[PDB]
Amino acid sequence: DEEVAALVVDNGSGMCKAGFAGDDAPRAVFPSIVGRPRHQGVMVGMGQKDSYVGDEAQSKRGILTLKYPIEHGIVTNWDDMEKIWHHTFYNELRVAPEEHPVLLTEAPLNPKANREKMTQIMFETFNTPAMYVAIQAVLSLYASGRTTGIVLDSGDGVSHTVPIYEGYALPHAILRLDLAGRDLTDYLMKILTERGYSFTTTEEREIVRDIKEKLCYVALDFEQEMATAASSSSLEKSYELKDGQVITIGNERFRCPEALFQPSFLGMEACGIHETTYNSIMKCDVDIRKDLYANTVLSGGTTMYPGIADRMQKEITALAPSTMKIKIIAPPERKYSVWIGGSILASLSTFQQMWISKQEYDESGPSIVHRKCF
Ligand SMILES: C=C1[C@@H](C)[C@H]2[C@H](Cc3ccccc3)NC(=O)[C@]23[C@H](OC(C)=O)/C=C/[C@@](C)(O)C(=O)[C@@H](C)C/C=C/[C@H]3[C@@H]1O
Ligand SMILES: Nc1ncnc2c1ncn2[C@@H]1O[C@H](COP(=O)(O)OP(=O)(O)OP(=O)(O)O)[C@@H](O)[C@H]1O
Ligand SMILES: [Ca+2]
Ligand SMILES: [Ca+2]
Repeated sequence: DEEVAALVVDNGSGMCKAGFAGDDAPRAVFPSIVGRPRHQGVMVGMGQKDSYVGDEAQSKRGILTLKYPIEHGIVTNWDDMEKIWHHTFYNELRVAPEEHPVLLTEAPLNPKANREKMTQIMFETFNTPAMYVAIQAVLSLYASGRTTGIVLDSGDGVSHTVPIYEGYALPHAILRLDLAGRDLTDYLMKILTERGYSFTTTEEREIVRDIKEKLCYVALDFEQEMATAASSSSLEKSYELKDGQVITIGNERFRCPEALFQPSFLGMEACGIHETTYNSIMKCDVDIRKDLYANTVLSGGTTMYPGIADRMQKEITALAPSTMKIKIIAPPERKYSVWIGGSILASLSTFQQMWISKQEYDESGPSIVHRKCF
């Protein structure tokens, strides 16, 4: 049916995912980074590379000063963001944007002007024939095969709880929590260095991430777990640096992600992801709360810790009404569920009328995004 393959671009704080609508996985996934040379160029006018994007900026981070154009889920540097999209189209996907409708993602509650800037860049710089900006949380719910539920999305720069009913999101019930994977990696660095090791440099942080994504987990009960670690040596695991040396980690394994439930460990006074989810549900209309409790979906890389689903189930229960059915959904590929939701949506029949056409943009201006998107 579809005359053209739509492109799906999920921009995140740490990783951007890109691909073609219709596919079940994104073709390209790389760091949302843009780097420039630390050292001044000796010659002028010889077209040498000035800016490095994604994996190439990573494979050369040593001689570059890196920038993250997306922080806390919000675009903060539009020149570099433009570079990431240019790189996505021409370097990763090898497509000409003017030949494809492009579906992009953004975080809820983001500045109005960013939504318009995105739309302007897509039409005036890349000349796309059509485009749309959708809320990440919503695509994740869709990828789970649901139109009803509350999504807890936790990435590298931010976390949001987004209540969704019969297909649409409830704007006023959406909550934002400035605590994500980035903060967790830094915290893991800290406590491990207190264990005796020494992780302070940027080159080190990189290995502390693998540890985190592979050795960390969410204890069902923090105190019992801490007790077991202080007496029993059964919760320790091994890890080897790039020097072949092996270093064992103990309670740090579950102490790191515990910050997700007790932000005070990071000096933050915000309430954990369980309380934030509850506060969102209670911000909803009592008539639908029951529905949300039974369809709490996990989305994003930081919700990948083993044991997080069962811990969430336990925490939410103690907060919800006794006779309130609680259920946590943890899709296996929730690391790319937002991209997958986009893939699905872009192919939907009732969604086609939603795309913002070049014609609509030409007649209504940037503000068209608010009417057709939000
Ligand atoms: C993926 C998104 C859009 C496709 C809408 C989607 C429903 C939909 C699906 C197919 C065809 C038409 C409409 N579910 C939503 O929450 C959206 C939908 O947006 C539109 C235009 O319906 C919802 C809008 C509101 C006002 O309810 C919002 O919550 C608003 C603040 C944020 C935007 C949400 C939209 C979301 O980004
Ligand atoms: N197995 C894992 N366990 C815990 N954390 C993980 C795991 N795998 C990846 N992460 C972390 O998830 C984060 C990346 O997730 P994701 O790509 O969803 O975020 P993002 O979209 O780039 O950023 P954001 O959505 O906050 O703007 C990183 O901190 C990564 O280290
Ligand atoms: Ca994201
Ligand atoms: Ca606290």
